[PDB]
Amino acid sequence: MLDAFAKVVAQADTRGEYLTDAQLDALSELVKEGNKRADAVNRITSNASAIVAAAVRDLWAEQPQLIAPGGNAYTSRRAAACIRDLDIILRYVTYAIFAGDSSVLDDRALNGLRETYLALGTPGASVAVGIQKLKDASLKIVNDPNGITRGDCSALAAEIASYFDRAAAAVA
Amino acid sequence: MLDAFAKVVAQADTRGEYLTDAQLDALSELVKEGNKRADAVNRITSNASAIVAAAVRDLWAEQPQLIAPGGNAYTSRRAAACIRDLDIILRYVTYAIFAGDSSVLDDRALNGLRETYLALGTPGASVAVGIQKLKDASLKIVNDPNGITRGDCSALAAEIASYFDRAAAAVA
Amino acid sequence: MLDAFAKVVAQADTRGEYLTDAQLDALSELVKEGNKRADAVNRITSNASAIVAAAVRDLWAEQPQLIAPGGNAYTSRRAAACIRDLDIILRYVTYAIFAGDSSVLDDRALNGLRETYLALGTPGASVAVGIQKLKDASLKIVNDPNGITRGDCSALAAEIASYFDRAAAAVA
Amino acid sequence: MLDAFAKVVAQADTRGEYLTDAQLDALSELVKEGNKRADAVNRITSNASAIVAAAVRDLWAEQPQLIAPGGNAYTSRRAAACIRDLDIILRYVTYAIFAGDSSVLDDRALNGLRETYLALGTPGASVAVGIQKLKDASLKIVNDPNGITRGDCSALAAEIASYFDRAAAAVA
Amino acid sequence: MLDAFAKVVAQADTRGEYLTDAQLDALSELVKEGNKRADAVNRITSNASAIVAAAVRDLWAEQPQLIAPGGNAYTSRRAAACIRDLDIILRYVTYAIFAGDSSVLDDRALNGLRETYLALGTPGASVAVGIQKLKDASLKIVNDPNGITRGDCSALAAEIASYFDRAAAAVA
Amino acid sequence: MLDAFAKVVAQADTRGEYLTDAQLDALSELVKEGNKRADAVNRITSNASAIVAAAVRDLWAEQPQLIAPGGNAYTSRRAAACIRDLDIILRYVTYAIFAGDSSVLDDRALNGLRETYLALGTPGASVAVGIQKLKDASLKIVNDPNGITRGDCSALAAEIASYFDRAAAAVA
Amino acid sequence: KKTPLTEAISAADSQGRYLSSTEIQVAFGRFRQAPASLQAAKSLSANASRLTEGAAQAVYNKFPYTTQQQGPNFAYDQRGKAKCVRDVGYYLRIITYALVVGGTGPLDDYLISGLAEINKTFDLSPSWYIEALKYIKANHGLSGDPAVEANSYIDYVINTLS
Amino acid sequence: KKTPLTEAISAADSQGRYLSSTEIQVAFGRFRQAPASLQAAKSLSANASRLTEGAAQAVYNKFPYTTQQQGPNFAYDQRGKAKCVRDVGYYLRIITYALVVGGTGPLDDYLISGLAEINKTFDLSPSWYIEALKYIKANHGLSGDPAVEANSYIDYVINTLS
Amino acid sequence: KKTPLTEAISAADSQGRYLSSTEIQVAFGRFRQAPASLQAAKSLSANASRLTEGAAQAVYNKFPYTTQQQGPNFAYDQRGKAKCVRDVGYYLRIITYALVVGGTGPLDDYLISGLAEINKTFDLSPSWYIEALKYIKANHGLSGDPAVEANSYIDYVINTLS
Amino acid sequence: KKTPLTEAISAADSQGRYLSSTEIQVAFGRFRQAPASLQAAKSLSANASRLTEGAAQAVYNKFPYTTQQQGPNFAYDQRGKAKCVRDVGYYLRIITYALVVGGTGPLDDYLISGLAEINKTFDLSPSWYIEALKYIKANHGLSGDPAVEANSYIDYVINTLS
Amino acid sequence: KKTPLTEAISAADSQGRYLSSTEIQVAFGRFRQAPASLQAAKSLSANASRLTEGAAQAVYNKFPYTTQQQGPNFAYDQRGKAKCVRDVGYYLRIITYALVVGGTGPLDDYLISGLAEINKTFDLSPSWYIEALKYIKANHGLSGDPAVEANSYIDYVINTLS
Amino acid sequence: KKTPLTEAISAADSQGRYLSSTEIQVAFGRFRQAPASLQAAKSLSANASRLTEGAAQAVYNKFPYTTQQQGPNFAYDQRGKAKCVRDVGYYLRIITYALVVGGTGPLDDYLISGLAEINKTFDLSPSWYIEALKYIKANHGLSGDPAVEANSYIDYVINTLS
Ligand SMILES: CCC1=C(C)/C(=C/C2=NC(=C\c3[nH]c(/C=C4\NC(=O)[C@H](C)[C@H]4CC)c(C)c3CCC(=O)O)/C(CCC(=O)O)=C2C)NC1=O
Ligand code: NA
Repeated sequence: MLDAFAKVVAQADTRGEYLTDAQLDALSELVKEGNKRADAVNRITSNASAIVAAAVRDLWAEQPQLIAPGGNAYTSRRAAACIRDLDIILRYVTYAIFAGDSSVLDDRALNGLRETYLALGTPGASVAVGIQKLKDASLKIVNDPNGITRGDCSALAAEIASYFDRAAAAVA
Repeated sequence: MLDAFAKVVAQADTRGEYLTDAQLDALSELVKEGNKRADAVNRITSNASAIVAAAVRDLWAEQPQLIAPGGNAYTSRRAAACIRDLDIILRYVTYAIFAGDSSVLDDRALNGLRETYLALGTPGASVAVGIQKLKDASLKIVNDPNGITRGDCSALAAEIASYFDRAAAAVA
Repeated sequence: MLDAFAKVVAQADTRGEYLTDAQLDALSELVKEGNKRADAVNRITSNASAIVAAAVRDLWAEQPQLIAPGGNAYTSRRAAACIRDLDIILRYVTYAIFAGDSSVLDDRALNGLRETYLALGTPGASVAVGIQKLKDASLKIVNDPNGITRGDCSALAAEIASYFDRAAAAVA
Repeated sequence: MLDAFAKVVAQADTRGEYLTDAQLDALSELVKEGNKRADAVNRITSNASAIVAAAVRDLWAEQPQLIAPGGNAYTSRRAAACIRDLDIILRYVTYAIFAGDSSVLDDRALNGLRETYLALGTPGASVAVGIQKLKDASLKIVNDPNGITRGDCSALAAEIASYFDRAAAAVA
Repeated sequence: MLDAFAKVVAQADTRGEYLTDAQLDALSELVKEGNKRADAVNRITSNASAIVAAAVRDLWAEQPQLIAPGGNAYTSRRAAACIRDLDIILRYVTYAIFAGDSSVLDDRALNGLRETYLALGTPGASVAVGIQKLKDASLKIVNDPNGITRGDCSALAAEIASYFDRAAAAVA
Repeated sequence: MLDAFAKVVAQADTRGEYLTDAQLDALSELVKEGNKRADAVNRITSNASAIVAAAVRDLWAEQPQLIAPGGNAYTSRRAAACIRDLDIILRYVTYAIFAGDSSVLDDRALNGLRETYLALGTPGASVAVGIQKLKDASLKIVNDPNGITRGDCSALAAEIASYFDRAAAAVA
Repeated sequence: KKTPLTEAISAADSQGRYLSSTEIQVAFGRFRQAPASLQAAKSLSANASRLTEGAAQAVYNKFPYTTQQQGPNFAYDQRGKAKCVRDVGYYLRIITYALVVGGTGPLDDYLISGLAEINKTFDLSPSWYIEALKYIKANHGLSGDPAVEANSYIDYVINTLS
Repeated sequence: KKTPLTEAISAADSQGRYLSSTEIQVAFGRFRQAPASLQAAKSLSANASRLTEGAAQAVYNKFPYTTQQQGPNFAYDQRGKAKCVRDVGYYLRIITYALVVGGTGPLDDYLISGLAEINKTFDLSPSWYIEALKYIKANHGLSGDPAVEANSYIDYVINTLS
Repeated sequence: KKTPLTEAISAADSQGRYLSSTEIQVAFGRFRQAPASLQAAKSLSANASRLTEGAAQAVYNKFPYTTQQQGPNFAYDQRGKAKCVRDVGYYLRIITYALVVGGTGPLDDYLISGLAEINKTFDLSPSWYIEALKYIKANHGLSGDPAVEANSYIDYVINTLS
Repeated sequence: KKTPLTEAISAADSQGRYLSSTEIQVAFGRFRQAPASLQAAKSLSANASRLTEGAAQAVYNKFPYTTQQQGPNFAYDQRGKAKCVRDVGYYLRIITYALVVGGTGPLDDYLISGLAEINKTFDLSPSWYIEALKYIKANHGLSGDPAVEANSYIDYVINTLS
Repeated sequence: KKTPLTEAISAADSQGRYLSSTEIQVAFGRFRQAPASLQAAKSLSANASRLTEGAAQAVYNKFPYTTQQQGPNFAYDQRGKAKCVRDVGYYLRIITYALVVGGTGPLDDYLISGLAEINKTFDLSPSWYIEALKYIKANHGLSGDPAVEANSYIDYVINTLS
Repeated sequence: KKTPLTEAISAADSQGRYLSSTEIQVAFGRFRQAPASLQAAKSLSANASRLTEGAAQAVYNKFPYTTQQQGPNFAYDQRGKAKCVRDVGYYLRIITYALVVGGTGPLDDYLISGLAEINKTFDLSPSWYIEALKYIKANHGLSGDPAVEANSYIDYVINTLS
């Protein structure tokens, strides 16, 4: 729905105001760091399957009750649906990185996801841990200093981490 | 869904009774004033665009916070939607006049509109004022002595005003 | 959705265990009396029209205000709708008898029925009596000793009652 | 789609001309005969179940190979479909009489019916015989001199006959 | 639509005749051999993936232009679609063996299939070579003398061959 | 559906070949002129309403029988439909400019358009004239030397002209 | 609740349209006819008991076995006879409703929708009620337009029953 | 059309599935039951003449007005009685078809679909054929499983007529 | 297309049913009204030249720039004026068509559908035609029912343009 | 809503895909165009008063009747002139939003959706706003790609008004 | 879920139909097969441990790299080997479930749905599990009808794996 | 089929509008990146022989059983190896197509759609091709943006196989 430029535009329209020079310059700073952002999308996307696979593997190893008979992630269908849920969250987080705004994550993935898990009996706290594992693996891949023009990506990696945390807080 | 005749028929069906002579004569009275009823429908419909425009123009003049940036009626789409709501209410009211029964207004326009405006953030009391202006403009057009056989329409006028007040009371 | 065999399997999978020898023998003895179950299904199905017609007839004789003018089962549409509801429940009961399990009756027939009768204004309690009369006629047809190999169907007849009772309960 | 008045209007627009005084007086002549036209619509409609039943009965008595085993009208489903076809055709003919124009008959009923019966294997010429019997029964009922203000209806009866003949020609 | 029994019934209904004693006895003979019929269904179904995989493998090795760049079976999507066609055909043939009638093969799989391949650019004669290879492999599995009560399956085997040859001839 | 790059790639895959050095340079020569291509799209799109309005106005002036009573472009619905058609063609032509390939214009707009007009009675030859007016006005706007970095666009102009001539040839 | 006025409204509402002079003329035609329609309703109601008892009697005379065969669906006894005159009274009353609103709405909604299911379920012959409706037509004594319109609703039910 | 075998196929095809051991058990059930079904069909066919004339006569006794009242729908003339025997012979013959295939397919497609509109249009009482069917059940003389399965189809048609 | 008669047929056919006394009353009302409408159209036809020439003249008087500004959308030249009086004649002639049939169908089909796109594309202003229609209402000189029904069609067009 | 970045997301999400290098190329040209187009909204914002006041007067100069015709839709009085200068500022401000997000989203959501309904209901001519828009394009003083992209948005609104 | 009895119910319910002799024959053939299926189930349960250990070992001997390559998907360590024997037990236990219910339902619902997604996400080769199912087929020692119905569900899983 | 330019067109067409400056910026980013792409595609085309041969051998190196096990799916014989080199050549060639057009379109239509069915039906392991794609990424020798975009298509295919 909104990228970083539209969110400021949407706020200004409710005021009936042109963007201030500070608002325009701030958006210019985002544009200037856009190569880093594109790398973050590319690097997480280019590793999505591995990141999701490692997330369910590490989650189910830390919580074997999830996969034990009767567990919520037991049976092939529910194990696959659990992998799917983490893959969907990661995809919508990459959307939010690309846009510099969380609206697509909030509106399409996270809205009502807590209630959905409750209705199914899926441990929202266990989903949050899986998302935390999605985050750690994705950040280490973004911060990988190999095969890339070295620079400072700490502000972008802080922004990326907040999308994961936001998703985690929405299911817990 | 129901006109004045069907309303009486349905009430008689619950009793399993034939219509009495007083009821047959009451409905025969409404038939006799059908020409006044058609004039009222024709006259309101014939000026429907001007009536609505005047209702939103005067409402917005009295409540400029509706059109001001950030207002509920701000932007072209919400301004049009506001014009559309009052035109919708005016259209169903002419249905009710034509039918001699408010069920079409209640069943298709008023039912849940109070809760719809609450979910949208539309000030329902402002809508009611806009309906009151539809009513005042409509009654002036109905009671216009020019270009019509002069006669008594005060009973029809009071029936029309109750339809508008019903709609106004349903949104506040 | 489930028959008696799938229900035991579903509970054993949640424990990740094979079926014990006793559980297999218990399901074996259910198979050994499958002919009685086939009769119970065929006898009720073969007489389904008479059972429904007797059920509504005695129900409306016990509760005349149901069919009196204004009644919930007055007019042809409501009278046919009332007949249809008992016919639908009777069919879903014979579904449960066939499966030896109440899932198909619970999932597809009783799920949300009490709410529906409340949204409609239909007397669940009157519906519960019609169901009980469906049970009454059906059980006397299942237990009829003529034209069948003489034997003991008491256990099956107890099972058939609980399905009807299950349906009556969910509407009161 | 069109009635006798709209037909003339449609022809007038393609020439961009007003209706001449002659064309208006002709249309006014149709209005004067409007009660006879209502009698034809009401009389055929009020007897349509008997008209159709007489038509299929006489047609089947005439062509026993249609309802004999292996026939197009054998089995209850195809017999009911054959009955329904002659009913559908009669219904649209009543429309054409009411409109004073055969466009509703042509556009909605007859267009493609020949090709439809060919794809089915249904003898269209046998349908034409059934349409002739719908015409004969309907005309005798329209020209019934009892219970009606006696007058000349030969012109309307010719018009009605042209609609049936138009339908009989279009099925094969 | 039809099995072997319904096929004889459909022909008897068009004649308006009961089944003859000979016709019944023939159907009673198909019932006595039904176990072999079930083995042929089970055995083909149990090896369907290997039968299809060997059908396309031998076809594409015999006609390498089909999988060569630009050929009809080239690219992963078209190679998969070609596998699906032979898999679908084999699936409908097993329906035909199970029913003792080819109507399910004709009505659903073969009807218009020739023309479909003509409008797709798919060599129909190549499909027929693929179908012939489904036939050879299937019959070798149906006639496998191991792990089954020994007997005579030659007539059933000849019926199975006619189904494949019927489908091969429909696509050429 | 295809741009200029996919056209080359699709043809290469049917041959199963990598693109040659000359092909890659030829495509690279096109990408270098991307800014002139983007100007032609922007310049035509920015003037589309005026381009179409001039086209239909000049066409109807040259062929007044199209808008005379009875003509194909008479009445407001047909007049507006004719305007939309020229605007639809112009839109799909700017698609082709943008993509450097006419497939989007051929597949989605021109395919079967002549047969559609013949079924409607719309003079295709008159549409061709209307297309030629779109073409003359578009090229004059594309080749405008004012307000743009002066250069050579003759090659692109010939390409744009070929899309219009192709559109005209499809309907004439 | 299908009347000339509700049909006009529903047609205009389904197209999102205000009422035009087209629908105004529908009301004119309805009000032009309503005096005759109400007059038929007033006469039928006043003669309700005579028409109903006579229509039920015409059925007994036409189908005598309905008073001789012993079954729930038959008027062999006084229970059935009460049911039968009640049924015939339902038909006539809802028929007067159709005249009051000038439309088949009351017939469709209160009488006809589901009628074949009730007759089939309770083994009631449609011929029984067609005979009763015929007797009402021959014996209501209405003339002119109130007769023609009354008989069109009587024949409307007869058509649904056949 | 609806048989145990065709329904098995139609369920597996609607899910894009090959036939599994579930549908094979359907075939086993059909083949175990087929000799009893084929027994009933052979017996009904051999006794079709006396069961058909006998059933139509049971209707005439139960409802004497059908051989008495004058109308196209009635068997008061020879034309009517011929039609009646034909109808009963249709019911019985299509019932034997159901037994031959082990399912209601032939009954649904050849007899029941559209039956309500036919009986309503030609003023044929469902009650007439219910009595004919009751007579067939009480007189076909079958025993064991063939009687049970035959009666199920007889009661199937009766259920439809009520 | 949309007339009292066709709407009655369309409503019934969408419900797959015969016309009843409801639709007859629609035809009775249309036929009761047709005469004063048919003669309205006869008056508007005879006075079309005077009404349309004056209607355009009224627009020029209120909006003088429409005869001065030199653009193709304007009546500043002989060509512009001819287009304008031509438009006004189209409006009027189709309005009389609506009177002939007793419905807005001709207005909807020949005039109003796509009209908003025409006025937009060619920079024609809706107030120009609203003012022209106001002039026609004030000067057609009709009286009684014809004036009322004609004014409803005039205001129907005005309602579309605003 | 509609920007280069949100359109790329919307495409990938509707197709259930992660973003690919296609979408990343969308952000590349868009981050290339932004720095300039951004400063090119800082210019339009700093000059908004002059451009708006100038554009409104240019409408008055070309259509002087808008300053004279007595009616609420016109600028014959102070209230009318304030409403006009307000509107012109709405166009310009939302056009600058379109420059800020590099897409028509703000124009579609805040200005154009519902605009035809607005201008029809309040009798506001699209030709007034086209002229205003033409003045902005002629006097905003922008150069290079900033001018071109801003002019594409100006002609985007002009295109929906004509 | 998918059993001969639930399929019979699901088919009848999708057609709004009571059960008939068709579905009764399904229960018959199913009650004929039951003793056989349950026998294979009781034996496969007692032998489950030796079948599961031997099937995994048969994979190790056919594809020795599965006990050598050092990765999470492999059985090179004790953890892997335990996961592997766990998976074979899942296949075997759910196959016995299929025999108990006489249908593929348990296999479809507990094992096959989403199975292909898991094997690809976790780099588990389908040839590993096919080879294990082949070991079970050739070693359960079943005979008669229990053998071939057990092998059908085995070959059922093998088909979804290839 | 899916390129930045075709995605731009498909989006605008499905919204029924002209290309705006949004889709123009798409072309800017595409034409800006395309020299890096057509650059990487010219090198991969020249090194295709040594890259596909080295990728095929690297698969054999990490999965030596593929050159050892007997069966059509394996490269134990020359035919198998030729099939493997040919497959890897398809992957690499279509990956170049994706570079040439700047999108995954060719990968989706010629390579990936139906691929899992192919790899299942012919017992081809996805891990085999993942290692071949890893070798290509490790040996194509590209640098700068050509390497980054080439690797994103390689990893696109890796993501589909896992
Ligand atoms: C397709 C139509 C069809 C059906 C439905 C059918 C059912 C059926 N009922 C049976 C008998 C039997 N049937 C019953 C049933 C009962 N005995 C009573 O007194 C109770 C009233 C009633 C309880 C339901 C009993 C108890 C037996 C003996 C034990 C048994 O076989 O189950 C048998 C075994 C053979 C026989 O003894 O008759 C079958 C196959 N056969 C068919 O051909
Ligand atoms: Na204007």
